[PDB]
Amino acid sequence: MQIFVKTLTGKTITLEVEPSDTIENVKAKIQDKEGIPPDQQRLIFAGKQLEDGRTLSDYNIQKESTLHLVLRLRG
Amino acid sequence: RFVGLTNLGATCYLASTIQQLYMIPEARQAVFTAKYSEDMKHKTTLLELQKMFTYLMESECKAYNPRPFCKTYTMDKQPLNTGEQKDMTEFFTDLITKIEEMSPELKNTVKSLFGGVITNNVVSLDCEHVSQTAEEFYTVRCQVADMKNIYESLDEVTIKDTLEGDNMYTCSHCGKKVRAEKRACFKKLPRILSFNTMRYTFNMVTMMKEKVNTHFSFPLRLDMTPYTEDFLMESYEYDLIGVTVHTGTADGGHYYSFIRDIVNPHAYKNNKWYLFNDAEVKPFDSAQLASECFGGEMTTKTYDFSFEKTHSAYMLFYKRMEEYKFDVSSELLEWIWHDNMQF
Ligand SMILES: [Zn+2]
Repeated sequence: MQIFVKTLTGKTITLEVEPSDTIENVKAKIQDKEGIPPDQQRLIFAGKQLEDGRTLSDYNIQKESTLHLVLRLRG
Repeated sequence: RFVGLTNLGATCYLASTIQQLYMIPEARQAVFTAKYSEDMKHKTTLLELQKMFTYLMESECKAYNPRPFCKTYTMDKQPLNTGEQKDMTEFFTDLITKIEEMSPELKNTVKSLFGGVITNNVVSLDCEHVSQTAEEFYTVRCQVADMKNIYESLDEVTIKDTLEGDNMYTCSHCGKKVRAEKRACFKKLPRILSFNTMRYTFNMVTMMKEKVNTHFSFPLRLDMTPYTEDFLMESYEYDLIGVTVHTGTADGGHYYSFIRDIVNPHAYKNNKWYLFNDAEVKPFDSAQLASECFGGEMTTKTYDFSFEKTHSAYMLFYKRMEEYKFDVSSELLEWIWHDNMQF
């Protein structure tokens, strides 16, 4: 299945993933396309920040679900 | 005349977040009247949140030391590190999520207060199809780099993008990737609408995050009409009640907030603002909102040399448009009353 990603500049991209992919896989696949290292990334789907170690299925996100890429203006 | 929040070491974000929640009266009263259960989640936090919210209101002292709150606060999996700098908007989602998860009474309050719905719609150019869906949100991120204001940002957030090439659609009713134009827009707007002006870019040559300091303005009263599903495809005018300023660079910084007093009707009717900086709250002249939050360049008279402003708004808080009586646990009031007597 393919999900949507609104990247750091607001660009919508597409990602071909399988729901049994883990979040670290998605951050790796995001690094592949938009070139951002996986550890600096936060991914926010439908309000719930996805955390490392759980499954893309554990958040119940499917085709045409949009992931939001942000960094940390960590003050 | 306001009560601040002691810095435990690196809880800049936490003070900014608690005080803004505290100043939204619906949420203050919501946290107050929340009914303790037994198997409710984050029981200790709602409990500690109540004592804090009561101390903030009725205490005669300068600041409440938020350590009892922080020692039981859990973030991701592990307990909260009071020495770890954190992203304010991150901590904001963390706490709003918890409060939502505490009781279904609160969830319905939080979603209605801070939650919204984006509807984004895909239409295919070489097909006969369409797949509009729904998205839930709490905070709306705004592009800041190469944007002059938040109206430009929203114009880009609700833009008509063209899915093409490396990012083709895959029509599910057609088993093939298709030319499609997708656009998002707002279906349900929240009562308290939060924006995240992301003031950073990731530099591709130097492999490093780079804080964005360009000028970026936002109105005191906002009209959200041109981004509602009714315009594309009650009231949409909002009033700025809060700005969360971040001072510093991409490696770390410091936080503080300019919050509007929307409680006392005389303070509210005369546009009285206040600077919440950790254990220190001071009155704030709204004439310097633009300077203190918009970014850009300053000049000084060093000895004349102009640098870039590294202090700018990271988060905006707007209340939708349309004398509060708070019901607080009397046992808690006598707590605060006993302590108040010495001062
Ligand atoms: Zn089709």
